Amino acid sequence: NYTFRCLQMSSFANRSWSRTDSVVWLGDLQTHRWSNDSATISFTKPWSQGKLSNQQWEKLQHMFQVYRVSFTRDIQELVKMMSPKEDYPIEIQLSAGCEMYPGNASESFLHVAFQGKYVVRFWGTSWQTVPGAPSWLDLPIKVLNADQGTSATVQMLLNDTCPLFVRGLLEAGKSDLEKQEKPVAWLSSVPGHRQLVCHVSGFYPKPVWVMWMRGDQEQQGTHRGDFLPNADETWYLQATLDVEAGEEAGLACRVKHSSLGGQDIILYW
Amino acid sequence: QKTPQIQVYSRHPPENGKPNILNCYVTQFHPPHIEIQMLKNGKKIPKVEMSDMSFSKDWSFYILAHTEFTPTETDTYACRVKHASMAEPKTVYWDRDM
Ligand SMILES: CCCCCCCC/C=C\CCCCCCCCCCCCCC(=O)N[C@@H](CO[C@@H]1O[C@H](CO)[C@H](O)[C@H](OS(=O)(=O)O)[C@H]1O)[C@H](O)/C=C/CCCCCCCCCCCCC
Ligand SMILES: *[C@@H]1O[C@H](CO)[C@@H](O)[C@H](O)[C@H]1NC(C)=O
Ligand SMILES: *[C@@H]1O[C@H](CO)[C@@H](O)[C@H](O)[C@H]1NC(C)=O
Ligand SMILES: *[C@@H]1O[C@H](CO)[C@@H](O)[C@H](O)[C@H]1NC(C)=O
Repeated sequence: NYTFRCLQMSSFANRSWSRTDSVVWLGDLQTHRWSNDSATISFTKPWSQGKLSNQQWEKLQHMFQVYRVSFTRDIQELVKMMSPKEDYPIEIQLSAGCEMYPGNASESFLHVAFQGKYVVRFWGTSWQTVPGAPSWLDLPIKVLNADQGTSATVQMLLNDTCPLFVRGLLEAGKSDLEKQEKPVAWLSSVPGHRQLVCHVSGFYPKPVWVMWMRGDQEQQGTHRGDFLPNADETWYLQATLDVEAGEEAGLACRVKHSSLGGQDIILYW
Repeated sequence: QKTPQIQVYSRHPPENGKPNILNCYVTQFHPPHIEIQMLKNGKKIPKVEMSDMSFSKDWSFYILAHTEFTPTETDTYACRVKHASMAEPKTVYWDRDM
């Protein structure tokens, strides 16, 4: 039930400067990186080769190495031929991969952003511009669609290569994907009102429950912030409650998480 | 063009005198070209590590910097970000709590 994302980031400053850097994710765990100054893709997990042989992995890498060069050349040529007539700088982002649904068929995707906006996808057997994209973009897409070889390769990669590779990843990365890491929590406040803050860090996987409580009564005015990453791929979340002077006494932060085994953290102000 | 947002927070409960890791999570900026420093008493910390830049489902970029630090009652910590969307570097101070 994981989404596998190959995230490519390409910047074209002028005719003589571009770089392309990619990162690859299974769920919220990073499996690969490929920086512009490396010839080869790096594994960021022990299990990033999945169930592929050294030989199968080399052939797949080779295909991407050819791609990176061709993509760079093709974009610059397309821009040179287009509107508003060679328009550096150019920013392109590409998001490709597959969503696994145990029991059924994976769903694949290849989406492309240009100058920060989603404009193009590969759909079925060809490229298409998406509603509201700049109309001129229809022209390079028509051009791209004349390339039968590339369309056959993209269909292979999305329909076959991606779910086969990912299935292997899921099996080979099982222990990391199912790791439990425990939250640790601490309290602070900023100030007649004050905001109590419960900081919760180091948990994995992502799903958590954090509430300010008074005894068994949930304080529903509790506000949870965004999930913020730790360097070690665990998570951080804060939960705040606005209280009046004097109300703090008898409140606690309570956290539930899969890793705790039903033993909640309860920290009383 | 989009302005970076900056959150600064600790890996473990900040206790004065105890080695910890301070994070600076920078998001929502565009274009991806960015410079990020973490500061102790206004001075660049040379041991800052940078995760790989990535982007979210909604196309916005993000990156995480982090550094070993020992919080104390006399040291301030900050993350300073330079980006074409801002005339000045944006500096956000650790709130000493996060
Ligand atoms: C994808 C899931 C697979 C799982 C693998 C997991 C491991 C991943 C690890 C790292 C991944 C790195 C991130 C990359 C993200 C995936 C990108 C998908 C695109 C791959 C396309 C592969 C095909 C390819 O390289 N095409 C290239 C080579 O074409 C070939 O050229 C040959 C001569 O040079 C021949 O013409 C050949 O024809 S044939 O008859 O001889 O066969 C033909 O197939 C082709 O040049 C590249 C095309 C670019 C496709 C990308 C289009 C981007 C969207 C366009 C928007 C443009 C907007 C701006 C325009 C001004
Ligand atoms: C292209 O752009 C880069 C900015 O990223 C800059 O170093 C340079 O001025 C340009 N390259 C040349 C020398 O034309
Ligand atoms: C990115 O790598 C390509 C392919 O080797 C190289 O030609 C290009 O100069 C690199 N870009 C930068 C900015 O180093
Ligand atoms: C890949 O899947 C699409 C439907 O999602 C289909 O139209 C296309 O024919 C498929 N290609 C191959 C080679 O299986």
